[PDB]
Amino acid sequence: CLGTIGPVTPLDASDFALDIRMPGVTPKESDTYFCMSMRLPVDEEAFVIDFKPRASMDTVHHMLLFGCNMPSSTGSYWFCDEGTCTDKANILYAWARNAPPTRLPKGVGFRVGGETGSKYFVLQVHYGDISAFRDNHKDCSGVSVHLTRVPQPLIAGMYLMMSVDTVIPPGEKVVNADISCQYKMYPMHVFAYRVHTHHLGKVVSGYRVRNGQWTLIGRQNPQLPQAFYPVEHPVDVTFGDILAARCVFTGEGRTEATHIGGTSSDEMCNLYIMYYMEAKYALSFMTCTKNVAPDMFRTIPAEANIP
Ligand SMILES: [Cu+2]
Ligand SMILES: [Cu+2]
Ligand code: NA
Ligand code: NA
Ligand code: NA
Ligand code: NA
Ligand code: NI
Repeated sequence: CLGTIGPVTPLDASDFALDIRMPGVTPKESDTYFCMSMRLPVDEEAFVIDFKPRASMDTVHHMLLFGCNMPSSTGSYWFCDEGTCTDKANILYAWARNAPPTRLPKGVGFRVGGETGSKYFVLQVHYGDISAFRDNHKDCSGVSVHLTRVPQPLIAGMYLMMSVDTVIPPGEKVVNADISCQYKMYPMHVFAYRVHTHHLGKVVSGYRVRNGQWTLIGRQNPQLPQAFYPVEHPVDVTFGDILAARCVFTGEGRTEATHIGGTSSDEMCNLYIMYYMEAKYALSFMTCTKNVAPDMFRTIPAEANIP
């Protein structure tokens, strides 16, 4: 816990570290999601060029940091059952125990603040085993974020791919959630990926399709720590390519149909593609919910079907 010196640490003339911590929380039941927000100190446009995790190695499972203009609650801390942000939450950072977080390359920063950038950070901390709190303890875990107002030559962004209409029948052995959009912006370069799914998902796979050629971006089992994993060969996606993604679900162990939604008993098929772009061509966020080329999913690498 910080104390009398507050959450802002000045680094030089135009740099500062902003500590985003929990306000000394104490959970009640096993598996709890706490969320809290931080207005940015600056109104001027700024660049998040670094994150440092400040979490206890014996109690925290995962951490998530978002940028949005309308956080879910105004309270000091809240339960993320009430969601994270009313508007679209732009994910900036993830932390996992078993997955050592990769760093942002130098000259690459998330554009925040200003006219159009995010006005708030929302921190989400998952406390798995509460039995690690023999007493009240009072926990102030969170993220330290490096801000600079020096324009970065490369701007980081997120290309989010998600399913909306996926319906998983009870006991059905395999249900695919296919997603596809054509890319219509300037080149992006993918360097990290994150997959998200609930308890029913078996595998999530992301590709770039160019002239009918499937180029792997990320392939992960979603039941493993859902951190940001680095891409092996850095992939460029350019005007004309089709981004395709498939989550493989199963309906086994369910009495009723499962669809896409917020609750634990609902499902999700998310692939977060963290890219970078030349600052002057850059846009911070892109989204695909469509499946514009379903016929294309015929020539999908078989590897995207087996676990
Ligand atoms: Cu977790
Ligand atoms: Cu979810
Ligand atoms: Na730093
Ligand atoms: Na939630
Ligand atoms: Na919208
Ligand atoms: Na189940
Ligand atoms: Ni390139």
